[PDB]
Amino acid sequence: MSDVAIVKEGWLHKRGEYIKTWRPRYFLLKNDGTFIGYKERPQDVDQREAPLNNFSVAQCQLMKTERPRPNTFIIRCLQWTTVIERTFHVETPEEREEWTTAIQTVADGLKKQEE
Ligand SMILES: O=P(O)(O)Oc1ccc(OP(=O)(O)O)c(OP(=O)(O)O)c1OP(=O)(O)O
Ligand code: NA
Repeated sequence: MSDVAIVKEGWLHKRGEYIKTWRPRYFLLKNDGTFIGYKERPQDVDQREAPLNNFSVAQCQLMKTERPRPNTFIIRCLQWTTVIERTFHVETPEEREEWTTAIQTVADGLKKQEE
């Protein structure tokens, strides 16, 4: 049960892929590697069951950049059978570190869970 527990949550900007833009999103990282985003913080169970974005951070790559926006981090991960890169930015390097440290820790936990 605590496998589906929330490890970290908060606001961040998700980068456009083919369009230059930053979309505001509220993301929750769960202990089973699920990383889900919403346009606003989910108020209830129903709002939680309808995420706009949903990635798995198992075995991901975590990169940190300052261009074009400072405090940006990139995640290279597997969406089913396709490797994808998603880009996010937060307000401070302190929060970026909280996010990349939380993500890596979860990935390491899933691996060690192959126990
Ligand atoms: O695969 P995801 O990261 O879950 O979703 C994407 C992916 C690509 C999008 O196209 P783009 O507008 O960013 O070029 C894209 O933008 P779009 O579908 O909303 O036009 C995505 O949806 P979202 O960022 O608005 O939630
Ligand atoms: Na689009």
